[PDB]
Amino acid sequence: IGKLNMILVQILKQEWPKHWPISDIVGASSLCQNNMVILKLLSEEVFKDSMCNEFSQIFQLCQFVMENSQNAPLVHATLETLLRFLNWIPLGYIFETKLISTLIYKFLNVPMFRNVSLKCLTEIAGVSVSQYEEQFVTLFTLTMMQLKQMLPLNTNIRLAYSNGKDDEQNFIQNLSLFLCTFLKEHDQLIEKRLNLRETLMEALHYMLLVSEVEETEIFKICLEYWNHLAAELYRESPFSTDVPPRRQLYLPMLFKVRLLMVSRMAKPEEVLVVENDQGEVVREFMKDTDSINLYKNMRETLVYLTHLDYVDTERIMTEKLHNQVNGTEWSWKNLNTLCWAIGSISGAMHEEDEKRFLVTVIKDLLGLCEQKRGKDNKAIIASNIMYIVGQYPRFLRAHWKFLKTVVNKLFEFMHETHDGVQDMACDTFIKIAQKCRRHFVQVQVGEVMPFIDEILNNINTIICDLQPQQVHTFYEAVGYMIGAQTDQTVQEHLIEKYMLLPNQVWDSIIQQATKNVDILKDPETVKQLGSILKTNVRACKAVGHPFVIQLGRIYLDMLNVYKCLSENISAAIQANGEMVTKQPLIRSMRTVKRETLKLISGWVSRSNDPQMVAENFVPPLLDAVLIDYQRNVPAAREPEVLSTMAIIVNKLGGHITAEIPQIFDAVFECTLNMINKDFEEYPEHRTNFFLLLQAVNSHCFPAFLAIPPTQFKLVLDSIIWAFKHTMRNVADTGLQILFTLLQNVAQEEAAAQSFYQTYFCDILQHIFSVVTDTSHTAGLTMHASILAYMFNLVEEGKISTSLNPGNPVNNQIFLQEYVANLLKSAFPHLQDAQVKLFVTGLFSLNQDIPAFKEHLRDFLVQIKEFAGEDTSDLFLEEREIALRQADEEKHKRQMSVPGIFNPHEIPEEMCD
Ligand SMILES: *[C@@H](CC(=O)NNc1cnccn1)n1cnc(-c2cc(C(F)(F)F)cc(C(F)(F)F)c2)n1
Repeated sequence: IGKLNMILVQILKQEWPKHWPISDIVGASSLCQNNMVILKLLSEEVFKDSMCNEFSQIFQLCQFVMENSQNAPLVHATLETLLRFLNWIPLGYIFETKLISTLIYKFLNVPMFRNVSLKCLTEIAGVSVSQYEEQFVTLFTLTMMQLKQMLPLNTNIRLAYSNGKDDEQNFIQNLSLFLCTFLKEHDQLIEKRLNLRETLMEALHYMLLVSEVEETEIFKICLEYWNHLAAELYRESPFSTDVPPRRQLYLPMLFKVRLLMVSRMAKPEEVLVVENDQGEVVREFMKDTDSINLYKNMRETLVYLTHLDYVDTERIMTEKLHNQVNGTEWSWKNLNTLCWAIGSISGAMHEEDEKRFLVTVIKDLLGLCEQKRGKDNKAIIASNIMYIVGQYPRFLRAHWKFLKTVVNKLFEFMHETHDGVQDMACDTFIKIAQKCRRHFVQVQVGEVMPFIDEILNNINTIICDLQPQQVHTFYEAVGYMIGAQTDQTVQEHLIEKYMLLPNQVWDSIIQQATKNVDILKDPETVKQLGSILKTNVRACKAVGHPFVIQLGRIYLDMLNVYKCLSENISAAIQANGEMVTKQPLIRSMRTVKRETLKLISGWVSRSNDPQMVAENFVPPLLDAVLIDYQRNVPAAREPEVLSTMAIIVNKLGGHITAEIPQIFDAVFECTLNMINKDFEEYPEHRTNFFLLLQAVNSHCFPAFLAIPPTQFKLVLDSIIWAFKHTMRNVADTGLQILFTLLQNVAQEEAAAQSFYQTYFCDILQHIFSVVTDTSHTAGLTMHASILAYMFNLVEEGKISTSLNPGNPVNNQIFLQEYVANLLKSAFPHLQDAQVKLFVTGLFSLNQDIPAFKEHLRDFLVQIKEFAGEDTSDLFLEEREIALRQADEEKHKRQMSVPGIFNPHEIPEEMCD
C-alpha cells in the first residue's frame, strides 16, 4: 500500500488544484478508511483559497459517516481526517450542523476517540471569527460539562500523569491544548456571560492542576496560556494594582498562578553553577534551545504577574525564603528555583519596594549561608547570592557599603577552588562593574580613595588562582571600571597601572627576543604572548579610545613580533608543507597573529581621530601585514587582515585612499582566487573580503579609478560573481556593493563614460540573467532598484556615448530592443508584442521604485503562471518583511513593560 500512497503524494505534488481538482470521495459510499487515510496524506501536501469550497464534499461525507457509523477504527480515521481539514472546511458547515454536539456527546466521552475527539475540538477552538459566538459558548460550556465527568477536578493530575498510561498522558496534553487555545481565542466571549464564570473557574482550576505536570511540553503549553492571560490582564490596566472587569474575574486564582510560577522557575542563563543529577554541585557544561525560550516565557509571565500585584509577589517570595531558612523545606532544588525567581523579576517592581524586598532577601540568604557548613551547600548558596546581586544593579548603586562588601567577597570567591564558582564570580564581577562603573572611580561616602585603586594595588593577588579565560574576564571588568573615568590625566595613569603586569611580561619577552629571537619559537613564549594579546584586546574593548595610551607603548614591538612569527610559520610551511599549519605550535603562532590583528581592529573601530591613525599606525601595519598576506599560501593567510582592512578603511575613508592601490595590489588578487573555486573552503575570508570591498567602495571610491583598469576588471567580475551567488547573504552584499558602485561612478565624468561603454551592457545582462533565473528572488527589490537606476541614467541621457559601437542609434531605443532580445532569450515562448508592451511599461516606470518593482513582479508572475510554477517565493521578501515587522512590534511592546529585559540587556542604561 505504501507505493500507492507515495504515487498519490507525487501526483498531488503535480498541481492538485490543476491536475486533480475530491472526486475519489465518491468511492467511500468498508473503503471509507482507505479514503480517509488518502486524504490524511494529502493534508500535508497542501501548504489561499485553494478551491477550498470543495472540501465541503469531504465534510458532507464525514458527517454522514460520523452520524451513522459505529466502526471504531473508521471513526478514529474520520476524526483524524476532519482534525486535519478543519483548517479549510467552510465555517457554515461546522458551526451549523450537528457536528459539535455529535462528537462531544458521542466520542469525547468514549476512550477510543477521546484524544482525537479532544484534538478535533481544539481545532474548532482554533477558529478565530466573530461569527458563531453562541456556538463557541455552547462548545466550551458543554465540553467542560463532559470533561468534568471524565476527569473530575479533585483528581491530582500530577500523579495521574506521572503514573498514567500513554493515552492518559496524551489526554492531559490535549486537554491543556484545548483549554489554552479556546481561552486564548474566546475568553472574552466566556467572560461576558455572568452565569458561566464558575465554569471559567473550572477551566482555570484545570489549568492550575495540569500546570503541575513535570514533563516539559505540558508545562510549556500551560506557560504559554499563562503568558497570554497575564499579558491580557496587564494590558487591561497596566498603570495600577477599582479592579477592572477581567482582572476582577481572574483575581480569585491569580495567587495560585504566581505560586506555580515561582515554584517551577527554569534556570536562567547567567547561572553557571547547577546541581547535577548525582547529588553534587558542578559548573554547567551544556545548553538547550528549549531552555532559553522557556526561561524567556517564564520571565514574561512572572513579570506580568508581578506588575499585576507587587505586594503579593513580595509576600510569596519572602515567605518561601523565610521557610527555606527555617529549614522547613531546605533543599538545593527549592532554593535554586526560588533564587532564580527572585532574580528573574529584576527591574519591574518599584524603587522603594525593591529595596524593601531585597533587604529581607539578602538578610535571609546571608543567614542561610551562615547556617550551612557543607561545601556543596556553601557553593550553591554562594552561586545563588551571586545571581541575585548580579541581577539587581538598581539596588547596588544605591548602597555603596553593600556594593564594596559584595565586591570584596567576590574576590574572596575568586580564590575558591570549586569547579564553577570562580567562573560565576568573574562573570558576576563583569555584570557589576559594567553597570556600576562610576561608583568605583568616584570617591564614595566616607572612604578616602576610589575602589579602583584598591583593586589595582592588589590585582596580582586577586588573579593569583584564576584560569586564563577568567583572567581576561577580570581584566575586561576592570577595563569597564576604568573606562568611566572621564579625566584623561587620571585615566592615563589608571591605564598604565592597569596594564602593568602584562606589560612587565611583555617587556620581559621582548627583551629576551631582542637578545635572541629564537625565544619566539618556544611554545611557552608563544602561549604567553597569546595570553597577553588577548588581555590587551579585552582591555581595549572595554576602555575604548583612551586605550591608545597602552597601544602606542607596545605597537612597534607587537608588529615586530608579528613579522617574526610570520617568517617562522612561512619558513616552516615552505620546508615541511601546508599541513604544518595543523601543528599546535604553528596554531599558537597564528593565534598570536590573529590577536594582534584583532587588537588593532578593535582599537581603530573605536578611535575618533582618524588623522593621527593614518599618520602613525597605518603605514607600519601595511608594511608588516600586506606582504605576508600576499606571500603565504591559503592555508596560512589570516582573514583578520581583511577584517582589519575593512575596519581601517571604514574609519579613515579619504585619509587612507592613497594606500588603497597597494592594499589591493597585495590582497585583492590573492584573496579572490581563494573564494571562487570552491564556495565552502574559506567562508570567513569570503565574508571579510566583501566587507573590505563594500567599505572601500563606500568611503574610498576614487581608489578604483587609481588602480589599473585590468584589476578594476577583476573588481567588477568579483561583484558580478557576488550577486550571481546562490547564498542569500553574499548575494545581498553583492547587490548592495553593485548599487553603491553605480551611484558612485555616476559622479565622475570620464570614468562614468568609460565605465558605461565598457561594462553597462554586461552588468545589465547579468542582472536580468539573475532576475529571470529567479535564483535570488529575495533581493528582487534591490534588482528593481538597480534596473530602475540604470534605466533612469540611460533615459535621462546621462550616457552620452552610444552603447552600440557599430550602429549609430539612439540609446533608449537600443536598450529597448536589447532588453527585449534578452527577455526573449530567457523565455523563448514570449510573444513579440507582449515583450514590447512590458519593456515600454518598465521604461515608463523608471522613476518610481515601488511601481517598477510591482510591474516587474507582475510580469514575472504571469510568466510563472504560464509555466504553472509556484509564485509563493516571488513574494518572499514581503512575507519576510511582515515577519520582521511583527518581531519589531513585539520587541517594541516588551520594552514598554519593565522587567521583561534584564538590566544588562536594555540599551537604555540609566545614569551612573
Ligand atoms: C556566608 C559565608 C560568609 O560570608 N562568611 N563566613 C565567615 C566569616 N568570617 C569568618 C569565617 N567565616 N556566605 C556565603 N556567600 C556569601 C556572600 C556572597 C556574596 C556574593 F557576592 F558572592 F554573591 C555576597 C555576600 C555579601 F552579601 F556581600 F556579604 C555574601 N556569604
